[PDB]
Amino acid sequence: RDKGAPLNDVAPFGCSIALEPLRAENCAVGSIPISIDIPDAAFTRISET
Amino acid sequence: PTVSDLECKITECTYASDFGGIATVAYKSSKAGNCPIHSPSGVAVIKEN
Repeated sequence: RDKGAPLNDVAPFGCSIALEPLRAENCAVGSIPISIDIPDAAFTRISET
Repeated sequence: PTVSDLECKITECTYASDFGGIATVAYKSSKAGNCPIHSPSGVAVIKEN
């Protein structure tokens, strides 16, 4: 009854805290480091022409 | 053959490799022909001739 601000409900990223291993679902939290393998097919043929 | 306006652009390379170098030579010919590709080096060879 001391629910006046559970972290789920004040999650400042809009995280839907879900239970069992515990997880914070669908946040707006952080910025995500991504190392991305770009496909060579999405550049030009062999030359900027 | 007639060769004019020759440029070498290296697109990608594997450092000091067997034939891991990939480069493109863009050009202009006044009369199309077959020209020998070459490097007079002995520490570098062009795969094709």
